[PDB]
Amino acid sequence: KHNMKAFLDELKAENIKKFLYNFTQIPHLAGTEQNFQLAKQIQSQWKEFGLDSVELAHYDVLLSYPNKTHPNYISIINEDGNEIFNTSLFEPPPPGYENVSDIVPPFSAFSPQGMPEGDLVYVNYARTEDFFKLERDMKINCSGKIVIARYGKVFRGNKVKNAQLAGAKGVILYSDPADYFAPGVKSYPDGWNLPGGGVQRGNILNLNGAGDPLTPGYPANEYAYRRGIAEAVGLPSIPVHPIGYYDAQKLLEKMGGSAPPDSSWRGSLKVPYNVGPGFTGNFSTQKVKMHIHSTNEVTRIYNVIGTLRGAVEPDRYVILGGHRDSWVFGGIDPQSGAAVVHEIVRSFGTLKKEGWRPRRTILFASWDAEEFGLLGSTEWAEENSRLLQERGVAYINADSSIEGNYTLRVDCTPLMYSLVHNLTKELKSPDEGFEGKSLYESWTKKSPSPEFSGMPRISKLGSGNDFEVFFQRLGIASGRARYTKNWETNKFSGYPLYHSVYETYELVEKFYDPMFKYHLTVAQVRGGMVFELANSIVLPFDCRDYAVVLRKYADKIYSISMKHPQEMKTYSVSFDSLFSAVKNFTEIASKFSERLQDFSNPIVLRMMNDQLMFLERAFIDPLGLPDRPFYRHVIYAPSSHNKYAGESFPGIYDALFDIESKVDPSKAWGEVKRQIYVAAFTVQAAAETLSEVA
Amino acid sequence: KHNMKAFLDELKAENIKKFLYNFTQIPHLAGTEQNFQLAKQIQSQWKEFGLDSVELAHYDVLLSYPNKTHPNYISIINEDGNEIFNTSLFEPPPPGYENVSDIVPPFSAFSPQGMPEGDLVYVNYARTEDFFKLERDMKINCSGKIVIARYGKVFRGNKVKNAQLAGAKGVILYSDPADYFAPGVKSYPDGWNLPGGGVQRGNILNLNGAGDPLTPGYPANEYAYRRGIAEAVGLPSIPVHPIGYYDAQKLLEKMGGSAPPDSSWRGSLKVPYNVGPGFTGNFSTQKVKMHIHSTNEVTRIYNVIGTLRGAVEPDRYVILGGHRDSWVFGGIDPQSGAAVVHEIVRSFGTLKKEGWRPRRTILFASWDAEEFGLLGSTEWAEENSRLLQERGVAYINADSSIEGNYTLRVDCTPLMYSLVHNLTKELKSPDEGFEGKSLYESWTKKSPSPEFSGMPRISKLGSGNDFEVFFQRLGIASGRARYTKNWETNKFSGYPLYHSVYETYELVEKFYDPMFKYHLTVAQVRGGMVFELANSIVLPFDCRDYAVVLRKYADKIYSISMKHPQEMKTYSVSFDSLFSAVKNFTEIASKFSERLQDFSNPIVLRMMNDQLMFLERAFIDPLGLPDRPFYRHVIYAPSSHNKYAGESFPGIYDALFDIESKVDPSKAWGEVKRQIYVAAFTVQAAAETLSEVA
Ligand SMILES: *[C@@H]1O[C@H](CO)[C@@H](O[C@@H]2O[C@H](CO)[C@@H](O[C@@H]3O[C@H](CO)[C@@H](O)[C@H](O[C@H]4O[C@H](CO)[C@@H](O)[C@H](O)[C@@H]4O)[C@@H]3O)[C@H](O)[C@H]2NC(C)=O)[C@H](O)[C@H]1NC(C)=O
Ligand SMILES: *[C@@H]1O[C@H](CO)[C@@H](O[C@@H]2O[C@H](CO)[C@@H](O[C@@H]3O[C@H](CO)[C@@H](O)[C@H](O[C@H]4O[C@H](CO)[C@@H](O)[C@H](O)[C@@H]4O)[C@@H]3O)[C@H](O)[C@H]2NC(C)=O)[C@H](O)[C@H]1NC(C)=O
Ligand SMILES: O=C(O)CC[C@H](NC(=O)N[C@@H](CCCC(=O)N(CCNC(=O)c1ccc(F)nc1)c1ccccc1)C(=O)O)C(=O)O
Ligand SMILES: O=C(O)CC[C@H](NC(=O)N[C@@H](CCCC(=O)N(CCNC(=O)c1ccc(F)nc1)c1ccccc1)C(=O)O)C(=O)O
Ligand SMILES: *[C@@H]1O[C@H](CO)[C@@H](O[C@@H]2O[C@H](CO)[C@@H](O)[C@H](O)[C@H]2NC(C)=O)[C@H](O)[C@H]1NC(C)=O
Ligand SMILES: *[C@@H]1O[C@H](CO)[C@@H](O[C@@H]2O[C@H](CO)[C@@H](O)[C@H](O)[C@H]2NC(C)=O)[C@H](O)[C@H]1NC(C)=O
Ligand SMILES: *[C@@H]1O[C@H](CO)[C@@H](O[C@@H]2O[C@H](CO)[C@@H](O)[C@H](O)[C@H]2NC(C)=O)[C@H](O)[C@H]1NC(C)=O
Ligand SMILES: *[C@@H]1O[C@H](CO)[C@@H](O[C@@H]2O[C@H](CO)[C@@H](O)[C@H](O)[C@H]2NC(C)=O)[C@H](O)[C@H]1NC(C)=O
Ligand SMILES: *[C@@H]1O[C@H](CO)[C@@H](O)[C@H](O)[C@H]1NC(C)=O
Ligand SMILES: *[C@@H]1O[C@H](CO)[C@@H](O)[C@H](O)[C@H]1NC(C)=O
Ligand SMILES: *[C@@H]1O[C@H](CO)[C@@H](O)[C@H](O)[C@H]1NC(C)=O
Ligand SMILES: *[C@@H]1O[C@H](CO)[C@@H](O)[C@H](O)[C@H]1NC(C)=O
Ligand SMILES: *[C@@H]1O[C@H](CO)[C@@H](O)[C@H](O)[C@H]1NC(C)=O
Ligand SMILES: *[C@@H]1O[C@H](CO)[C@@H](O)[C@H](O)[C@H]1NC(C)=O
Ligand SMILES: *[C@@H]1O[C@H](CO)[C@@H](O)[C@H](O)[C@H]1NC(C)=O
Ligand SMILES: *[C@@H]1O[C@H](CO)[C@@H](O)[C@H](O)[C@H]1NC(C)=O
Ligand SMILES: [Ca+2]
Ligand SMILES: [Ca+2]
Ligand SMILES: [Cl-]
Ligand SMILES: [Cl-]
Ligand SMILES: [Zn+2]
Ligand SMILES: [Zn+2]
Ligand SMILES: [Zn+2]
Ligand SMILES: [Zn+2]
Repeated sequence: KHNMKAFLDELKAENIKKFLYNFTQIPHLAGTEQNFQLAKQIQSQWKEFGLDSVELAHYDVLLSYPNKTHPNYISIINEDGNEIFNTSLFEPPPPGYENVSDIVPPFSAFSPQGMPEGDLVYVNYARTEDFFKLERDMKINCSGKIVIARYGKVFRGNKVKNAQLAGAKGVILYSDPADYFAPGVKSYPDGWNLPGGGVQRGNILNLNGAGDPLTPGYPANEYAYRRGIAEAVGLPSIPVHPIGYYDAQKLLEKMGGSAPPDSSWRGSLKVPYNVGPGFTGNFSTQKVKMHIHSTNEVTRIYNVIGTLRGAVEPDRYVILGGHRDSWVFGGIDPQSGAAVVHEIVRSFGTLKKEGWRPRRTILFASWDAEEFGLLGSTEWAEENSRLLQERGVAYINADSSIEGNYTLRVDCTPLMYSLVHNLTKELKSPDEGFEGKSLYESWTKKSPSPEFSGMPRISKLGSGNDFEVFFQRLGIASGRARYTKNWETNKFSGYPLYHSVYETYELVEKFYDPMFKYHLTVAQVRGGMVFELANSIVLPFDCRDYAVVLRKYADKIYSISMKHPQEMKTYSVSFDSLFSAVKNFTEIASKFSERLQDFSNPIVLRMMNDQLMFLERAFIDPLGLPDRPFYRHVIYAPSSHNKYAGESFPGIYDALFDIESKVDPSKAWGEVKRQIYVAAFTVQAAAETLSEVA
Repeated sequence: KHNMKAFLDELKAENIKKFLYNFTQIPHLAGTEQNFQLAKQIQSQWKEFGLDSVELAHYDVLLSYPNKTHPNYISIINEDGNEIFNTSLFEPPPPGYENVSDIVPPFSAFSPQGMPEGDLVYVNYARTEDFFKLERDMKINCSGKIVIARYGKVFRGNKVKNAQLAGAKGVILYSDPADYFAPGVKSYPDGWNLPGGGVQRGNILNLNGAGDPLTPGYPANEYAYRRGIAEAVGLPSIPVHPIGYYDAQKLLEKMGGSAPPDSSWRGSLKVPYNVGPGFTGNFSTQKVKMHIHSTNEVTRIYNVIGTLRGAVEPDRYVILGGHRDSWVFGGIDPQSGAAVVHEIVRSFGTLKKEGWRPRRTILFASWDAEEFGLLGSTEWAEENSRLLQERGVAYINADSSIEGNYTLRVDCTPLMYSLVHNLTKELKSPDEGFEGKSLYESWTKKSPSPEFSGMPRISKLGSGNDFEVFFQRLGIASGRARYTKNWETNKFSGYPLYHSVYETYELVEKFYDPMFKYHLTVAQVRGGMVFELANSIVLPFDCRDYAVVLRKYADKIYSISMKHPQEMKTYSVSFDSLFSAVKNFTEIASKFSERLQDFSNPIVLRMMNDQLMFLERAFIDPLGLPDRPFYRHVIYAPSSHNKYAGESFPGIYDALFDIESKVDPSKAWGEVKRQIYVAAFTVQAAAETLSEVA
């Protein structure tokens, strides 16, 4: 038989291992010749595996690279101008790789050039609330200063935006062991911990969904008109560089001024963690100086697009996508994910050679330049927007398969909650102590839902990965899944060797998943979801699950507003219309489910599958959110304070944020009310797409 | 049998006459109690006629009305301040109506209040080129002056915008007999000509598709948040009033200054048509003074929405819509159209009571507040945007059925050219001398195509009527049709009694269409188009017809650019990518037609009908045109100089318009190139929706 169980049984742990090894021997940086060569390999093997067509789609986008003969580094300089201390030029390469070329040294992609000189201020994680504490409560002014911040808690792009608006003239980012160094485990190569010479690469853009900085709205094709650099989207205006904790100890050990305001400002190093500004008396005339010479340039990138045509609904698309570009070797991020995609293509191809086809079309993607701002996914979606919005059923992401070995992590649209629950009940747990039990049972036990007994935790989608254009711009139902670490004990700053040279095949095989059983479990979840979405006669979305979280989100935003009872009376601020819309959605969705359970008629079937497909689409507002035109979904956007986190009713949340500080309360509460109107209308319009059509 | 011929044969001239008489006995001004009463009548009769459901949809929108106890008028004042001349307070009412109440006096809807005083300048039709001639060639400065302009050639809203930007402090509009008074025909009530006391009402907004000035983007429902007046869309900033040619002769007869620059500036009255500024020497200290006291206020309006459910594709919508509100009696505009809609509903209802249903759903609409800015259609479409864009097949408009008695006028999307040609070949000509001939033959003979021998003229859609939100905002295929006057001899300023008290039932029955045979022909065209669109198994759109006009539009915009050969060399301005896209569209559309002619399979059928439905939709750009976010179609927009006229490749046209006057040629030619990029990309993306889907 050709059913889901045939599909699932053909996947093998041993194939995923082989592919991960094949993908991680050399660096595959976006825009380099070796990442083009890997794209041509993937295209050739996806055709051999059986897909009906496989093509490269290329784009010419803005990337960023260091200057090979003019290295980036930081100094302490004395009164006379001698550089008495210099940060490293490279990470000590790991055992066996000490002769590999083309390892890009640590840098912050898209930093402007400069050589600023001045006094240090320590700003903790550089969050919005950390700058409020500095300027409002401690009275410390960052204008004209170089800020040093530890990585962790929020996207590094938001840290840089926050430092810029406080008037900083440069930023220094470092990894503190309190966040990235765990209890009793050794540094690479003896364990999975971060060494004092290790450094986290990463871009520092604020794109808010735009894609290529030079071509917002349109694909970066051969005849594209480009903005000049000064009008480009999302570039930072001050120099930025990342360092390891050996180098950071040298820069912090001399800091004077105010004490840390409390113990949540202290890391793990043997230093006071004083806030500054400047150094203590003996070294009060010393200074910090940055040297940054990176350049921005328009470089070609390549997506691989494979197609497996549907037998019945060839004009309905189910997409499995993940990126292929890496900062260095990509042992976890992304090749642990791309190796799983490779095995999933191979199994669907096995079925196809025996004569099977799915009901709906499945599209497979190897994205480029994800690490430089989701550029490959976003340019392809800009090019194909009209097809994706009238034909796109769902998008399943496939970056890193593991960031731990404790239990499953799922973030998705409410429309897939029921699909995920049913599929994980039919899968075996790979966890020790759950031999012979379901993945549902082990996940539910190790990661309980906050709200409901006997259910597992499923989070909201945030951003910082390739689903952003499909979900928050186009309104296609999306999901992602991987193995992760324990929720208690989790500091939410990532795995220690994230975006480092130490992130290798050996990291994975020795310390994360020696048997490749977690990789295999994640391949069954991602591939099982794609199989049901593309083969089930009725789309596997449950509209009632949207109705439950919308009531939760409305209670939450109402409670934020109720902290200001006098202003709600003065300006006549009512949430009545939002709760009314949510009630109507609950009722109409309940009636829709009853009709979906009663009906031999394919037209009623296409009609009702189309109501299910366009329900996510219904939450899109073509005018976008305020000042963020490419974030169009009214229920979900990336937090304005942290691109990695999801925010619910983001229009209303942002109109309410820090409202008590605004100068014209009347105008600020007018905008709250406008955002309440937009959200009520949009929820009611979404509900009406599920009424009888005529 | 229940086929198109049964439908067409059930329509009767005598029914249309009766309904026109019923709709034109009293005024039906938007927002008044009598227009609400007519809406309740229409709803009740559409249910009796057989429709499955009929509902009122109401909205609270900004309208404008004069002050009953504080009349608008204009004066000539002397040195001492005595008003030596006063314009009329009302039009002399016609025979038999001299006791009807609630006739709104002449006014310009949405004029601000004021009483400005100053010297007159005559500006011809107040077009863009007339202000260029005044300021650039004649050196006459309109700053601080009251301008007087004749109606005709362009939408009165564009005239007011042009006067404002020249610095005028008020505007006076009048009807000149050279435009609105024809050869050897008598004034009402003895003929169809305009009397010297007649005046044209009309709004003077510049909405650019927004709808209700207070709620751009969202419906004006019960909980809507409203902008304050100062942030409202499209309101004029100087007082404006309309007058008849007796009053205009008094204001022009004393004008001094420069002579008219040529005979195209002279009308028909016995005056010099001097441009000013001010009066000749004897009366040089006299002045003109306006008195305007109209008020803007939020008023409820009511659309009637009738539904006839489809038997096979109930989730596909074919819409027949036209307005019901009138300035006074609405003898032509709009009730000559609404009476035709009434008879079309009655005939479809006859078939339905004998057991028939159309294949697709048909929606019938009686719009409100069209005369105040397309407000009823636009608010309903804003409310129902998600349903209309995923389910809307086509929209057929139904305002005035006659503006003449010479031949047919059709303006529509290229996708309906073939449908119109085939339907008119099956219809009888009502023209004298074409007894026993087809409507196609008489139309083709009296109104030949400019391009192709043996074909009739079909124009581009412009704007100034209720199709604007469906076509240029949402991208639903649209069309309109009516009887009109002879193309040569046509001055393009409208029928003489347009928006006047003299526009009555008697006007129509005595001078336009005594037998109601032109009304009947127009009902067969509008109703035949709706019948084919809603019942034909394959949608009746031909994509190849889009491919032919796109090449024509590309040749046209290229020729405008080639007037500047040195600048095209300096800035490397190429149209190669646009011609490449148009070539690709021609080829892909040709292959699509071949597939459409070969295929018992309903899924292939739904798939291919969906490619035909979404092809118009494919020309929509979600970011809109520059500064006009609600004009989203990249091929067609209303002219920026004349809302009534259509412009092709409007992004490029406007970047090129008057480019030789721009201060920074480099920036101006950069924007031309950007607009070439957007148009090529959009044409190619549209073509790709017609490729095989997988
Ligand atoms: C959720 O669904 C329900 C449908 O079950 C929907 O109910 C609607 O609520 C509005 C109230 O905002 C109703 O509007 C009324 O319509 C009548 C005519 O049918 C009008 O006469 C009413 O106007 C008068 O009263 C107002 C209120 O005091 C005055 O301000 C106004 O000036 C008038 O004097 C009023 O407009 C509507 O009829 C119901 N529809 C029903 C019951 O079918 C509700 O709106 C939905 N929620 C959302 C957020 O959409
Ligand atoms: C209309 O349809 C045709 C399809 O039949 C489509 O043709 C495409 O044109 C572009 C040219 O803009 C081709 O792009 C090339 O792709 C190859 C790889 O396949 C590249 O190597 C080429 O790049 C090199 O050469 C460039 C030109 O000098 C250099 O600037 C560049 O730096 C490289 O050195 C080039 O990008 C594309 O392959 C064809 N596709 C085909 C034939 O399948 C055409 O674009 C369509 N028109 C529009 C407006 O879309
Ligand atoms: O340009 C961009 O938008 C992103 C490009 C690139 N993307 C990327 O590296 N993404 C990784 C890592 C995303 C960050 C992350 O996984 N964590 C791990 C913790 N997980 C969560 O915070 C988390 C967030 C939302 C959610 F619903 N569940 C868990 C994290 C958080 C804060 C700081 C540092 C790392 C991924 O999605 O796997 C980058 O972030 O530099
Ligand atoms: O607010 C709005 O947008 C419009 C509200 C109202 N709409 C209205 O009255 N529309 C009428 C009249 C439209 C104007 C018109 O028909 N002509 C008659 C000449 N016809 C054309 O110009 C024409 C335009 C385009 C085309 F493709 N074919 C003929 C005209 C033109 C210029 C000045 C005065 C009148 C209609 O569409 O039947 C108004 O214009 O005040
Ligand atoms: C990764 O696997 C690929 C595919 O097996 C290897 O590429 C093949 O290499 C052999 C020997 O050089 C050639 O005969 C084929 O032409 C290649 N196939 C392709 C490109 O599809 C590749 O060498 C492996 N890489 C590593 C680092 O082991
Ligand atoms: C997940 O599984 C449940 C339980 O099997 C499915 O719910 C059942 O669906 C059948 C078929 O329509 C109904 O007759 C039952 O009454 C349902 N049981 C319930 C709601 O308790 C559910 O549909 C599945 N979810 C999917 C496929 O998305
Ligand atoms: C226009 O036609 C309508 C419908 O025939 C007339 O309205 C009806 O009037 C009669 C007599 O007053 C009543 O019995 C009905 O209740 C009305 N029907 C409705 C409102 O649907 C109306 O009087 C006619 N108007 C004119 C001006 O002749
Ligand atoms: C208008 O009428 C023409 C002529 O009847 C239609 O074109 C024919 O359509 C049939 C059925 O598909 C073809 O087999 C013929 O070859 C066509 N003749 C041609 C193209 O010369 C045309 O389709 C009609 N237009 C519509 C329905 O929109
Ligand atoms: C790299 O640095 C050198 C200076 O040592 C400079 O001349 C060269 O142009 C730089 N490369 C760039 C900017 O690409
Ligand atoms: C740091 O580098 C600079 C430039 O190469 C050099 O002049 C200086 O001596 C170095 N300082 C130390 C302490 O090594
Ligand atoms: C911070 O310092 C600079 C002056 O060097 C000044 O422009 C800014 O206003 C200061 N802000 C304060 C003191 O709040
Ligand atoms: C893998 O599993 C073991 C078993 O608990 C755990 O102690 C170890 O830390 C895990 N490895 C990683 C990288 O978390
Ligand atoms: C109409 O005019 C009178 C003045 O004669 C004024 O008092 C009244 O308020 C006006 N009505 C309005 C502005 O609605
Ligand atoms: C015009 O009207 C005003 C105000 O009613 C009046 O004072 C004046 O006499 C009138 N002028 C003439 C010439 O009738
Ligand atoms: C028109 O007149 C006014 C002065 O009253 C002036 O502001 C404007 O610049 C003038 N324009 C000219 C003379 O071009
Ligand atoms: C109606 O038709 C006659 C016949 O040519 C024509 O002379 C007359 O002017 C027409 N009426 C109107 C209003 O155009
Ligand atoms: Ca782009
Ligand atoms: Ca509105
Ligand atoms: Cl992922
Ligand atoms: Cl019309
Ligand atoms: Zn990644
Ligand atoms: Zn990454
Ligand atoms: Zn009208
Ligand atoms: Zn009108």
